Amino acid sequence: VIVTFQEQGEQEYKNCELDKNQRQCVEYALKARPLRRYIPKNQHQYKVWYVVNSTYFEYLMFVLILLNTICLAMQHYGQSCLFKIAMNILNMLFTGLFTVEMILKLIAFKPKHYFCDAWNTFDALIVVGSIVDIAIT
Ligand SMILES: CC(C)CCC[C@@H](C)[C@H]1CC[C@H]2[C@@H]3CC=C4C[C@@H](O)CC[C@]4(C)[C@H]3CC[C@]12C
Ligand SMILES: CC(C)CCC[C@@H](C)[C@H]1CC[C@H]2[C@@H]3CC=C4C[C@@H](O)CC[C@]4(C)[C@H]3CC[C@]12C
Repeated sequence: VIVTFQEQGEQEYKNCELDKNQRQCVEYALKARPLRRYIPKNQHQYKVWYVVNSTYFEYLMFVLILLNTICLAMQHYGQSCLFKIAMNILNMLFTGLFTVEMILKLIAFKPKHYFCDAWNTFDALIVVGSIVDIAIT
């Protein structure tokens, strides 16, 4: 560790400037490019865009399926048919809810710029995997 201290502090031991934090801030924060916007106006049919803060509720949804994914603990070396079919129904309805939510949040959200956010791509991957799971059964 001491070696790491003597192989790092000597790069700028003599600052000859304002301060290490100050010089880094003043030489890195000046290259700032503000963004104009990411929302088309189109308010005749784009009411979805202003609908925010609902995900904070649906975030709870993201944990509910998690509980379902532990319900198979009831399948410990043995299963009850009604419980298993109820779990299948819960999985199907959760996948349908995720699919409809992503469709409604991407139908009028500029699909040209939709691929910019990798989280949307991950959501597309998980929903298509769920669709494959439903179809194969
Ligand atoms: C005869 C054998 C198969 C036992 C039958 C009953 C088993 C399958 C049931 C009875 C009580 C159940 C547990 C009750 C509570 C919890 C806590 C939860 O956070 C995870 C699942 C877990 C750990 C359950 C797993 C399934 C369970 C152990
Ligand atoms: C054949 C006999 C032994 C019945 C075995 C299956 C029983 C124990 C299972 C099958 C479906 C299960 C229910 C499925 C869903 C829920 C909703 C959850 O929020 C609370 C538990 C509750 C209400 C479960 C209780 C246990 C249950 C009724």
